[PDB]
Amino acid sequence: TRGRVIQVMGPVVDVKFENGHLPAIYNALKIQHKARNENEVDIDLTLEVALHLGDDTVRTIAMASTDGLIRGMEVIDTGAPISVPVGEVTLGRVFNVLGEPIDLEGDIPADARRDPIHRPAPKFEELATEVEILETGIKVVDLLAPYIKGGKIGLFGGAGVGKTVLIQELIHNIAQEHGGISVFAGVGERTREGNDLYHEMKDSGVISKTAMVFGQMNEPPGARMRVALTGLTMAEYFRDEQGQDVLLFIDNIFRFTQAGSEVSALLGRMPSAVGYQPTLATEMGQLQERITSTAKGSITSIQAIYVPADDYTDPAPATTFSHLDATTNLERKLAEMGIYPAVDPLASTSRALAPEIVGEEHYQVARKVQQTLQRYKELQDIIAILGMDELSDEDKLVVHRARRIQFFLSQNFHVAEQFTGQPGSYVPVKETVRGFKEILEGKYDHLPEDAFRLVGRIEEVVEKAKAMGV
Amino acid sequence: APEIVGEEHYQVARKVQQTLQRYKELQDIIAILGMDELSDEDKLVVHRARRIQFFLSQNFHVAEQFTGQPGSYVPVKETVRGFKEILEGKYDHLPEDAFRLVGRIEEVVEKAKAMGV
Amino acid sequence: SDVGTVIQVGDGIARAHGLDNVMSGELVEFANGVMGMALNLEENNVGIVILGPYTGIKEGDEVRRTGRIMEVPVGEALIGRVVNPLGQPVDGLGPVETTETRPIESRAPGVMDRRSVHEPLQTGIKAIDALVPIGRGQRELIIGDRQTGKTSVAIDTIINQKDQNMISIYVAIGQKESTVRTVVETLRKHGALDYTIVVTASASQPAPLLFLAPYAGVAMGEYFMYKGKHVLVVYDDLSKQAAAYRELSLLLRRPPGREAYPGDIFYLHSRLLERAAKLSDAKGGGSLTALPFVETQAGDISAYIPTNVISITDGQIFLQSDLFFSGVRPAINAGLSVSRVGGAAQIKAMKKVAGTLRLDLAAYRELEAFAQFGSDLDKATQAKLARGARTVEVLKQDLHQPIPVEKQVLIIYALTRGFLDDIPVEDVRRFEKEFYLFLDQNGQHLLEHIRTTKDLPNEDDLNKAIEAFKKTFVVS
Amino acid sequence: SKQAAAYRELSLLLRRPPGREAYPGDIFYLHSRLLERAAKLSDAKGGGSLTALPFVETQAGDISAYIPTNVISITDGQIFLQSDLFFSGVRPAINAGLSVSRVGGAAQIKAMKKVAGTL
Ligand SMILES: Nc1ncnc2c1ncn2[C@@H]1O[C@H](COP(=O)(O)OP(=O)(O)OP(=O)(O)O)[C@@H](O)[C@H]1O
Ligand SMILES: [Mg+2]
Repeated sequence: TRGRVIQVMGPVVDVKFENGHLPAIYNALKIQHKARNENEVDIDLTLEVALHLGDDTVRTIAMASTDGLIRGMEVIDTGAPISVPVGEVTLGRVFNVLGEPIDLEGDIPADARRDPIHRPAPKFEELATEVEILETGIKVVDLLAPYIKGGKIGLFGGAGVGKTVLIQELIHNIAQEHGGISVFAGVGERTREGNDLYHEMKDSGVISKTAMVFGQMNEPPGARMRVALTGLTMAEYFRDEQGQDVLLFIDNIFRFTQAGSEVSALLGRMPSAVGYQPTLATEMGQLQERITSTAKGSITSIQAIYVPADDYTDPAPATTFSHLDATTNLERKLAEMGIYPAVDPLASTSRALAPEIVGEEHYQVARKVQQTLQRYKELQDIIAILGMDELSDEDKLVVHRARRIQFFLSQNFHVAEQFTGQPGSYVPVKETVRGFKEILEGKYDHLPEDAFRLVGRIEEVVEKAKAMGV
Repeated sequence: APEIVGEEHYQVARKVQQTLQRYKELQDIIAILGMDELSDEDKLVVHRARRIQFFLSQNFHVAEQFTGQPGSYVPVKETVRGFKEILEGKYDHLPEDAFRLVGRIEEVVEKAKAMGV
Repeated sequence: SDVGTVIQVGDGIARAHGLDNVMSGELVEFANGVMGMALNLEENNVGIVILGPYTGIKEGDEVRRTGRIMEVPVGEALIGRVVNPLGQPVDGLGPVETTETRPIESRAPGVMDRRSVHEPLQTGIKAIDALVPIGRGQRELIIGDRQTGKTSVAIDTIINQKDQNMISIYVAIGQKESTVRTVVETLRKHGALDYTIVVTASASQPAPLLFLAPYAGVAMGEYFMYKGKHVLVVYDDLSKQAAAYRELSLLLRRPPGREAYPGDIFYLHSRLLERAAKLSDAKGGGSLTALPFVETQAGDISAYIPTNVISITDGQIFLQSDLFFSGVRPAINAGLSVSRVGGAAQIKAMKKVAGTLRLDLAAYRELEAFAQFGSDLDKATQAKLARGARTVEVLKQDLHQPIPVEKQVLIIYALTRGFLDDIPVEDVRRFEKEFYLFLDQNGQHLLEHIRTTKDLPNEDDLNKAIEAFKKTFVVS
Repeated sequence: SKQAAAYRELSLLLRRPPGREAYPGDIFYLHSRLLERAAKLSDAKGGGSLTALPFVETQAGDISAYIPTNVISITDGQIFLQSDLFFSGVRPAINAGLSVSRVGGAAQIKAMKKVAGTL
């Protein structure tokens, strides 16, 4: 049908279309306009309905600047929520929120598959019992804080301490050993990361599969809100239609609440909490709940998430933090030591396998590791105050082994091959546990500490020590 | 007021309040500077303040259900006499815990006897 | 007429024109097939709150009225299923086939309809059963921060309530569906599903279902209570229900108060919690026990919702964050956890022995701080500290393996008498299970006597059997 | 403070727009109208005087609240009373440091000035 514009209110837009047969909530309306005379300005705009009003008026939100909108101009309604283009054809390019590629390498054909963004979460019927652990191929992650597939992961790491290297390695491993593809959706600052990912993941070829979606701070509130949901619809296509054993990734959750900070400005309604929208928990939940495992296909939408807010008691970080499953921390002081990845023994949950299923050895090893690290920390405190030489023999042996344990944590990443020159190593979780057990058992107390660096397996440590000409 | 309650009662009440206020500031002083930098008289003030705030606890009737103690009804004269006795420091030897949840000062003495003091 | 046209739609609220005869609180079902609750009448336009998905609603739709107040179907058929807050199946397995319906706005049992609690509820956790007993009909508040093991405690209780007649209704509000499915599978594995009902509303659902969920759960429990069946209701979290009602209230343009919640929070929580009571002998002896949950940020009790709920509860269970992180499972603080009705429901033997343990735990807790200050200590304090360490060791439960009460009283008596002094701290854990097995295979008569009499048996032969186990046990 | 509460209640019932703490816009106008009549008439008029000692209540000694600020900016001095000195054993509990009076030198007898300066 066709309806005319009657009101404009800037960012909230509040275009009150007068129409014959109204479109449902979340439906898409597209405006086409031409410069009939010198005064008028041609504009092509898309809007999303958000609220019905008295008589025929339907409130909307515009995804771009409304400068040049004139009362009386005709509007056409598409018939369905804003349709992202998705499928094989769309793989391998960077999109805006609406669906056009920002880089002008190519244009998506009209014939392609287009799916609506807003979909109800998977029913309770299709869910699956979740006990299994996803393998990351990173020794520390597989030893201290494993990730439950289908669950949200948190990584509290400052920019420049290895965030980009860590996520590149994760997506490379998940595309090398698994059938999983990744999806990235940023909202903040500058995307210099585009060229780093271009280098490594285009050498790997995964760039052709990862369908990045970008809309950043310069965009109006509506696009900054709906970008994450476009990113999620990218994964939803794979899980529903493809149904491959693709345990895919999506790399942003909290950024939706960072955009929700601006969604509070998008509302234009009664304030609540600390200026936040009333529907904060519901609005975040609608996104978070679409990430699930399922029996329709072997697709776990497990996501690694960075939280820029980093304030505990604030309502939005608390509401987001309630949904998180596992947590990890990246700190600069550990980066100083040359131990990479710079992850510390902080962990969360991940007990679905160990010790729940059997997991006895894994759980006991992890507990001993954390205990030894904290004992080494207090011993290091004592050493500075008075001196190590006065420590007893049995207490000194703890530091002796702790040095090796601390240094073994480093892993020679595959992505680092283009800078360091190391080919890179992938480790199975069982191999990590089995190999590390001997370290706690003191099989290799005599070996020099420097051998325990940037190696995948314990035999590699032994051979490196040998190569040092012992 | 001194006329309503009697001179000795009013004086005991006000000395108790003064000592408790002095301790209320001494705790902050201790937190910032430590518990070792206090003066001898300050040590005495804290020493008696602890016992005074402890003795104010009373075993109750209805609390016999919640915890299983008999309970006591303390006359005013016993209260003022006991508070004067502790204020003058006649019970320097007794431990602090003996002043916890008792009706009469004789029960304090009995509790200290049970402690083996 | 009984048919009216909707004229507004937004975020779960709709107005309608017409509907002259509609009653306040009535259920109205739209032409889409979804139904809503008529909160407010007006001179010309009724205000309707929409329970289901509102996207399909349009201006010009015709809404009809069912003719009844808000009702939740109930019946024994529901036992062993998973249902929405509104009584519609969300798990396949065909329809519900319920017997009858009960409104959600029932009047609570008034004064002189109740009796003092006299029947215990065995959670199977040594710490909860021993130091902070809970009785049937006592509403016990469970407060703790996230990642502290609260749901472990609730599931352990529901699992342990196997022999005792206890229709246990479990409700999760706003929780993640994956956790709900994991919990349902966990209950099925242990065979606790045949006597339990799970009703849940997740975060994805509209707020009206989230705020309706716990009332529907307690209305489910009410039917079983009236016939005389004992009932247990567990709420996964009340704070998120408060947030959902905050959403609904402020979307209705009602001024907020302290913090951000409207003034109706106390009414909302108290009306829900008041329906759980121990009915008197004249009424039939039915009992409803509630175990609500609330989330405290950074473990601070001083806040609007936590204190508001504490004013209603008959007790509190405080789960310590850092104690949980240290490795103690589950986490509970001796100082802040108290039960008012405790001691009138706990069996005689537990009061005979366990009563000494709580004072020892608290005194050890404070002496622990002093000893942390003190490098050098006298022998009596050392003995007290060692006993405290042993008590802390004995109080650590195994997950999903509740222990019967008789074993609890035996092990706690064995600890309190002090035979464990020779046994090293680490050896105590293995000692407990070996002692359990030795009692089970050989020492039957003591267990039978405690099961029937409810009192400690002859001490001489009891100590003889304990000493025989001490003979068989080998120190590391 | 109760006068301010009564005026706030009677204003809010009238639907007059609120202000800093729901107080109407006329609070300072009203208190200045009240307090400005206190004066010391000249010798010509007759030499009368109308001195005032208004009281203000404050929670937890937060004398920086709206009404205390208004009254302290209208008055010619304040006497700050604190429960801390009150239970400290010094009564009446007057804070000498925070108390100021802007008639300090003129409203005293000469011997009182002479001794009180050194005090
Ligand atoms: N007593 C325990 N012993 C061992 N592991 C435990 C224990 N309690 C909890 N856990 C582990 O920690 C996890 C914590 O899950 P849980 O749901 O209890 O967390 P919570 O944040 O305290 O509660 P909720 O999710 O209800 O708010 C459990 O899934 C389990 O793996
Ligand atoms: Mg839980």
